[PDB]
Amino acid sequence: SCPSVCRCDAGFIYCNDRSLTSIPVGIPEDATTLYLQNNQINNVGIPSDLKNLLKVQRIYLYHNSLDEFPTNLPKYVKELHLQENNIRTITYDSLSKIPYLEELHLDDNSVSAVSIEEGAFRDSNYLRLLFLSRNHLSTIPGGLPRTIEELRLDDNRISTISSPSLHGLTSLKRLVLDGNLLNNHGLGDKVFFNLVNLTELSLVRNSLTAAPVNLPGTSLRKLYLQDNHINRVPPNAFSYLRQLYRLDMSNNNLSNLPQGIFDDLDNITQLILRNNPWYCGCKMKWVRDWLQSLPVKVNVRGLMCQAPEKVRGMAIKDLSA
Amino acid sequence: VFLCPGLLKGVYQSEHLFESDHQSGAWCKDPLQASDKIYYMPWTPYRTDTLTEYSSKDDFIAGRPTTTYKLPHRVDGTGFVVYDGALFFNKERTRNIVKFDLRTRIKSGEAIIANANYHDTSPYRWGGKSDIDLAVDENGLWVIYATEQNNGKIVISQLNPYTLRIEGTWDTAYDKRSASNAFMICGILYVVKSVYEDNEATGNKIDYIYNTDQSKDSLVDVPFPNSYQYIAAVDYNPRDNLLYVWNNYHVVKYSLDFGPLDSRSGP
Ligand SMILES: *[C@@H]1O[C@H](CO)[C@@H](O)[C@H](O)[C@H]1NC(C)=O
Ligand SMILES: [Ca+2]
Repeated sequence: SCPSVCRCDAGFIYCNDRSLTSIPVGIPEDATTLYLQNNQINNVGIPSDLKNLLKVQRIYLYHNSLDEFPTNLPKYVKELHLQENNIRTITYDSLSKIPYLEELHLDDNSVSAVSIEEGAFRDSNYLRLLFLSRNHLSTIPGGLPRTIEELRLDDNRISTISSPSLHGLTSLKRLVLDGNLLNNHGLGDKVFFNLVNLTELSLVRNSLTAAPVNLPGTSLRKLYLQDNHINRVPPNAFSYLRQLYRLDMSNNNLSNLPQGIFDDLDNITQLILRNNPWYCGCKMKWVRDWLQSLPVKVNVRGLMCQAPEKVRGMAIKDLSA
Repeated sequence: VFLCPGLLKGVYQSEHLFESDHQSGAWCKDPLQASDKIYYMPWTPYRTDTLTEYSSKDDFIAGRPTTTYKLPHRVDGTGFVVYDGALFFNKERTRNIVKFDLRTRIKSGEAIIANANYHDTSPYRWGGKSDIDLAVDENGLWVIYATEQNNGKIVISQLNPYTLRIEGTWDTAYDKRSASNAFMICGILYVVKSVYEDNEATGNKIDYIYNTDQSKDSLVDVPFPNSYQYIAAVDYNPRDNLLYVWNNYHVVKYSLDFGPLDSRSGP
């Protein structure tokens, strides 16, 4: 049943850190979870004997030596953990062998938008989450399948998002675009508008100079905007966004704040406006009245100027002729 | 350091705090801080990256938080502890323990737990990436994990809370996936067995104990409470001699009664 090298217990087959290339033939029929992490497993290592008699639903294959997307996997597998590898391409035939997949973890690889096959995720209308963090990516794939709820494209090299890339992904709950080359013109017109059941959008550490517009208000609870060169907030940026509970605006050079930008925000409870001083006084007279808001309780880690401190009295610090 | 209260014999639920919006997670205090602060990190698969801190139980119930600690990496499971102002936790998809200095917001260290199984490989009965459990007692810092040399069988380790280094490793002959949760008191492993959500009355008690000092281990039957049928995390405190249990959403404290501390030898 179980090999000399690999040892199993009640379905869970632990063939990890053993340091070998091929998957051992000694794979039991009543399989639950296939552990194959921290090994030397290459692309030829995976044999044909990994379907037809495999009851597996979760296969872990991180810290391995395989190139390309894995081939010959049990049809009813839901979790495909493929991390810290040199997977370049994701073809139709390779993905097609596992139709009932729920979670595809491609964190730390080399999958580019050019490297991913056109219409690979076509017959993949069962995927709940796809992680493509730190890959050779340049654009949001676009050929991405429906029923996706978690798409993490963080710490990549993605520069541009097109309108039909996220158009149709709607069912999506959380979009994580962190540490990327997304500029304001790099961020497509009315790009997120379409994503109705989106609870979380993360744009942390990018290249956008002004807080996005045409953002979903329909169901968006969180919006993470930090480590960007945001100076000007467009009036219609935080408009029709009622359902927003958390907004993060820290580590952003907001020199100004327009009169009644947060008006359309009602559910708002947590705000993070810290790490940007010298900004107070003129035009921000409304903040003094606003931050002192009606019930319920108030929570905001706001901003306050450095050179001035209290508008009361007269400055007269200018003494030159 | 801290004085040993004796051998644990009776576990009784004495305090009932609030109910979480998460079925799993961990909540604990710092036994080296004279302040009555509370640290709460609810489990959210692949999304656990923030530790919440509370000043009092009143604030902890009403959901009034003191501050939030965003962590430079994702956390795996409900293992975490808070010792001398620095939290220790299992960094996600690794066998590393990360010392993180709170109220300085800096990674002071990172300890590679040699040959440890991680990421739902050797977890508790409920899984949830609870492969490595940090532990604070009278003898200090601990790591309750498991190696595939043992193959599922729990492996405990003394861990320097200041230099983050393994100060000993003891192999136990009891499965981890069988364990619902485990903890340390006077360097003694108390391993909790409880029913979950076929789901027959397997048992609701600590059935095994391993003694670090002397390396001896025996079978027990210490009646452990599982009223909510899903034990998420159990963390002992040597300062107030209490268990800081999380159970199927229920955030609760479990009181202890201690008997005479005894150890027999014959190698
Ligand atoms: C949001 O949209 C998805 C689309 O598949 C739907 O299944 C879901 O019920 C909707 N509502 C919520 C609260 O997720
Ligand atoms: Ca514990």
